[PDB]
Amino acid sequence: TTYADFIASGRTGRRNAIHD
Amino acid sequence: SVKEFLAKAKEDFLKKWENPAQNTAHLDQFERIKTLGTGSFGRVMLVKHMETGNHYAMKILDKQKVVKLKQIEHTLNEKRILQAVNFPFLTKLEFSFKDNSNLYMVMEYAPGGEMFSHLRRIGRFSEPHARFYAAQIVLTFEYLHSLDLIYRDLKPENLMIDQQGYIKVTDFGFAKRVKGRTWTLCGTPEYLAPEIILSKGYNKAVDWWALGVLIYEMAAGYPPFFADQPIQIYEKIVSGKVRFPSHFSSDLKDLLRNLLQVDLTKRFGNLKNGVNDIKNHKWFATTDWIAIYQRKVEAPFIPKFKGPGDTSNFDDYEEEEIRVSINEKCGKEFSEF
Ligand SMILES: NC[C@H](c1ccc(Cl)cc1)c1ccc(-c2cn[nH]c2)cc1
Repeated sequence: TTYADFIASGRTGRRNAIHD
Repeated sequence: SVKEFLAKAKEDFLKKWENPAQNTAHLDQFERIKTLGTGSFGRVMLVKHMETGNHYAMKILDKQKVVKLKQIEHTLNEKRILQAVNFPFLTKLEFSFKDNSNLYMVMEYAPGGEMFSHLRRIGRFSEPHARFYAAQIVLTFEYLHSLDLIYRDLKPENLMIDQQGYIKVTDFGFAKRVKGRTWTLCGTPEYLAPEIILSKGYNKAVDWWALGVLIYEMAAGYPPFFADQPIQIYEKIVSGKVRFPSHFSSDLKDLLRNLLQVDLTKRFGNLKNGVNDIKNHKWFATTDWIAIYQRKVEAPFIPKFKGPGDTSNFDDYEEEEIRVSINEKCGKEFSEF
């Protein structure tokens, strides 16, 4: 499921802003 | 009349924009209690103002680290904007000041914690719950955009819950006062408009795209474009495809199709009728906008209260010293702060 793929991903924690 | 409130708000803002408040307190006036979050060039602390006993959130920026990260102009934007603005769902800048080592911004403390924390734990929000928060963002952007401000970092990580269960938008590190286009590649990967990814000049429309992502993520429990690496996410965002969970209502799907629209001429919020396309959408039909502004409508969730300086809705971080060098760092760079 899409939920399970998200929860297994490395991007469920606080996400950093991008920059240079 | 929205128009009249906004005209008056712009008069209030410009006065403070053209003559920004400066050096309105000092470190020793505050008791430092706990770190509420920590990151690259700065952290945020719960502090107590000793002369009043009021609790505030104090953001501390290491001037040398801001320089290294090329965030000087963006940091001066943050403070100049925050001291000038005034809106119920923005965190009020009460004081600002600097010393040899650091920049300080003292804001109202929101004891309910980050939307991020609650969204992740609960898994997802019901559509009414999500709609309640979304309305407050819709009004905040209406306010900010009327002042020619672009916000540029909407996400659950940057939305605080107050004691009454209403939102405070915080983190104005990338906020900018621009009439026309701007080009900076900034924001958070999941939330970037196609424009930004494709190095186009862009405008406030990127904020309304970011609203679409937020609403989706609030209602689904995960964002519309995710992957393990940023590049994979950007490929999804530019593709022009989005799947909605079967539980998404017809109206929700339709709001999001119009918000997450790669075509600027069709993106809601960016059309001839402006923000009212959003405000008058069927999904918001139950929304009483004035009642939301007056914070008269009941929160679908009210945080656990345990005193004035309770930090239990925030995570724990290692406490690190606030050290003040005997030598002034980066004096010229931050002269106007
Ligand atoms: N991104 C919000 C920032 C923060 C949170 C967590 C981490 Cl790890 C780093 C930075 C933050 C900003 C403002 C406030 C706050 C709370 N009440 N008033 C302001 C808390 C956290």
